[PDB]
Amino acid sequence: MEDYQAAEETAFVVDEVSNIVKEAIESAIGGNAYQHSKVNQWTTNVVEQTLSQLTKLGKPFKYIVTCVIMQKNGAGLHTASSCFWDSSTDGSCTVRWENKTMYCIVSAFGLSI
Amino acid sequence: MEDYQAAEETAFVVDEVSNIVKEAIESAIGGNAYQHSKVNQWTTNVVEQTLSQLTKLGKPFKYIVTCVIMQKNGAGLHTASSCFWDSSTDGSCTVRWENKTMYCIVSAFGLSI
Amino acid sequence: IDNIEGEWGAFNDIMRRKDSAIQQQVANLQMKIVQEDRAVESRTTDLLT
Repeated sequence: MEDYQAAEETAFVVDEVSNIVKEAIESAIGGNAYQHSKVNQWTTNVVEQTLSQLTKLGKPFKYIVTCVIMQKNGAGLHTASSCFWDSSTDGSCTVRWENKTMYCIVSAFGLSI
Repeated sequence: MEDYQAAEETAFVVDEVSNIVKEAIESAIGGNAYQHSKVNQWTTNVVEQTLSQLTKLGKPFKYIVTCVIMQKNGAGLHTASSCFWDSSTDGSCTVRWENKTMYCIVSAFGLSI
Repeated sequence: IDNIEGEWGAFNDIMRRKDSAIQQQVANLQMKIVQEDRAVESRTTDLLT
């Protein structure tokens, strides 16, 4: 019973990071509209809250958190990420998000030591 | 005196990675206008050319390349990237590029094992 | 329809991140399928005896 959650606490559990991403996004942005003066606070707060609760998982990883936040003005949103890791240990989380006024992509990573 | 050359052979120089990002952007994009069906292969070829030229260095790194390519429509753009690494060996590179029609942001990362 | 389209897009976004959390948790609960499977097998053999 103990080694299975020990295997959960050691490998890159991919989308509990996505729970940390949605808690970071729903803490930072909320249901607010696009005003550009708060976008730097929103990107910094999503990235700092995602680096806050990935460090409290206790997992030996190097974490990279990127976040793109986009105004809905008819401009359409494309990102990409291919990387170079060891495939059995590491992985990638990428969550898209939007509302009436804003777009959001947060891509999050974990790289083993 | 061999320890300084051994430290230089595994350091993350930001300028070489930025020149690899410049050559990958000017190899895949050029100066051609925004065609959204081509934005997928532009992001694919910039990430694959940056991952190709970064893995020709022979340095003991794990590399992450994320790319953002975006039409100039009067819409607003913030990208943020704080990470979690060993600060003595690892580093990052984030490059802003633009032409007449489009904004191209490439964030390139290198994390020692 | 601002509210219904916001609740429905929130239902689609939160439904897709729970689909991704399912796609993570099939591994963890697949070894819990293994755990509860030989638990039911061991308790099956014990209660048959």
